[PDB]
Amino acid sequence: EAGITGTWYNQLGSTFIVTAGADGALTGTYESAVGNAESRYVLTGRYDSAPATDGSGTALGWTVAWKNNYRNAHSATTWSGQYVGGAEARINTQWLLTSGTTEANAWKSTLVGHDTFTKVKP
Amino acid sequence: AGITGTWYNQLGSTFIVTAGADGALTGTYESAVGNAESRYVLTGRYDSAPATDGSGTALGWTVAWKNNYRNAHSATTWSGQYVGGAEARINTQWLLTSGTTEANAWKSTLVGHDTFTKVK
Amino acid sequence: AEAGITGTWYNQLGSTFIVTAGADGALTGTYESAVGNAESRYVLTGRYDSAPATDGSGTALGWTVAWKNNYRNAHSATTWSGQYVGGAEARINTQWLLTSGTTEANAWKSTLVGHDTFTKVK
Amino acid sequence: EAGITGTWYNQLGSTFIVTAGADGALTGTYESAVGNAESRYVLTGRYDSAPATDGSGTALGWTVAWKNNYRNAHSATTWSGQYVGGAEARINTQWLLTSGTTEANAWKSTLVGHDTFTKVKP
Ligand SMILES: O=C(O)CCCC[C@H]1[C@H]2NC(=O)N[C@H]2C[S@@]1=O
Ligand SMILES: O=C(O)CCCC[C@H]1[C@H]2NC(=O)N[C@H]2C[S@@]1=O
Ligand SMILES: O=C(O)CCCC[C@@H]1SC[C@@H]2NC(=O)N[C@@H]21
Ligand SMILES: O=C(O)CCCC[C@@H]1SC[C@@H]2NC(=O)N[C@@H]21
Repeated sequence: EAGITGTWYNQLGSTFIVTAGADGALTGTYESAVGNAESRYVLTGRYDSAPATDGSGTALGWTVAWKNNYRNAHSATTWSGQYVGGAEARINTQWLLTSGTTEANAWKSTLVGHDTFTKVKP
Repeated sequence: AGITGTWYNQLGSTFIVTAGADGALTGTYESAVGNAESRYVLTGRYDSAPATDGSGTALGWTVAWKNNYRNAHSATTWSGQYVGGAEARINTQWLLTSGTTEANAWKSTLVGHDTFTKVK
Repeated sequence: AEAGITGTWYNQLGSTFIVTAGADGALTGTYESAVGNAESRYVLTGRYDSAPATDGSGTALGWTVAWKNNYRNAHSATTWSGQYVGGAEARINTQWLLTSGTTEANAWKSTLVGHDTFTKVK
Repeated sequence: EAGITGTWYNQLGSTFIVTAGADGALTGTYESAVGNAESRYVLTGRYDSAPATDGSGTALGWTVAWKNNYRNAHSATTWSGQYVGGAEARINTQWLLTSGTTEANAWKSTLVGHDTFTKVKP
């Protein structure tokens, strides 16, 4: 909720800096430790601003297009996942990284993986 | 943009989007299926300087399935590419994550693929 | 059993899937890809629901190819997970995961994801 | 032939018992700790029987159809991933669980997740 805003780090050492707005907006920057990336990229996404009463995770997702002032990878990643708060707060995601490709190469356009974000660098 | 406009997928969902000069996607999504009614806000990003060698334009966007009427406690992200020209298409794969208790997290996420066209 | 599975199938990429469905759930056959790091036929094995529902629902199944044969070794494996539907427009509708062997540093980009639809003609 | 051969457990406590044959076969049983499943199910799959020698993992995949003598969930899972040997040996996977569905429900036929296996008995 409010618990989402701030800096998060994944298992690769990437840095996810986000603000969760009152009704569901996510805005911030992403800096990847790997791949065809340097410095920060804009991200935007959405989260459930009124998660379930049973303490289920807070669903959210966000997108990075891998273009910034320094570099353009011609690709975009979406992370889809859920935030869980508490002493071991986490954002558990799966992601789809699509590169722009010709139609013939479209079958190999999309990588899939999973990132776990924590409040401390692993 | 190119990307800007009203799109429909194979399910009959409606994707109304505007592509900004800064790489932003903004608009609304209305799903023909699932735990959804009416329009939901979406935001996303696209490559605003794509390759000129015939490649598609990479993009993605998110919907959290809460609006003024309903809350599914879930979010879909679509990742894909825009292919322009006479019969422009957006081809995607998506991940739908539901918020879940710890016991149910293994089954939190559905995966699929949606193809969008501007044909009503 | 689901006798409708056994035979030759073709996907939208021009690949050929030749399979035998055993009475109690075995899939065995060969796969020839029209794309990627692949030449000639590769062994496949998998499983299917040999007593599917009779309400018109599909028959769940999946199979694996490791991309090594007598000609070539791509150091990768693909699994297709999907469902068979019979009738006049019989199809096997799948999603797949193609994992390459990688070093630990490159494991984040080990897996491609996509979808293939197999039909009895094309 | 085999590092891969053995009894493995994932983060859910599920048990994967596998034999890796000299030419690329995987056979064994799977018991899920979760879902519409009880006791053991047959699996088959394939792995790269001549992996790279540069420190890369060994690609593999396998399928379970969730029908056995006790229960039938009309579903199948495939795991695609790689085996990383040494200490601590691990098989890192992503999986697709497809249920047989009507055409109207096919959009929600397939779950996706990731399982990591080790030889450590919970
Ligand atoms: O190589 C590219 O096309 C851009 C960089 C992609 C970095 C990926 C990698 N970094 C990260 O923090 N999680 C994974 C998923 S993100 O697509
Ligand atoms: O490049 C490789 O590593 C081996 C060949 C992969 C071919 C892929 C491609 N061919 C096909 O019929 N469907 C898709 C998914 S399979 O992983
Ligand atoms: O059921 C839910 O949790 C919310 C609605 C989900 C609808 C999904 S999003 C992916 C797919 N494409 C669509 O247009 N609708 C379904
Ligand atoms: O519920 C079903 O349809 C059958 C059981 C599915 C269990 C899944 S397979 C992927 C994940 N890993 C496991 O060890 N169990 C769950």
